[PDB]
Amino acid sequence: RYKKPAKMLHEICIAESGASEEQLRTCLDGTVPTAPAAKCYIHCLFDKIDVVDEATGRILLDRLLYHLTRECSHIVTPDKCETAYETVKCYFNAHDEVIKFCHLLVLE
Ligand SMILES: CCCCCCCCCCCCCCCC(=O)O
Repeated sequence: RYKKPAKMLHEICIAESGASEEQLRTCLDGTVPTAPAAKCYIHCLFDKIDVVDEATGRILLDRLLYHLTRECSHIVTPDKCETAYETVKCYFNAHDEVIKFCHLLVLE
């Protein structure tokens, strides 16, 4: 850990969402991927680590952790992929955080 579990997580979510490596690789400069399929990849990551609220569909950011946590953890849209994308946009606003998760999941 942490590299072995995250690689395991990346391969399943590429397959489920149907997002290309090119679409996800946009994260390398700190950008949160925007493809309709890459937004679903993010939902897949939250679903596999069990941080998607059964009752509301909101992302349980406090659980994910192990001032901004509260607002970003109450975002709910009619689309599961849009909900996950909007939550990441809200919470991981700094370029450095996106890059760190990008490297952990996406590179060898
Ligand atoms: C690259 C997408 C944008 C920002 C990142 C979104 C949050 C993804 C969270 C996945 C973290 C994986 C770490 C799991 C490690 C473990 O369980 O031991």
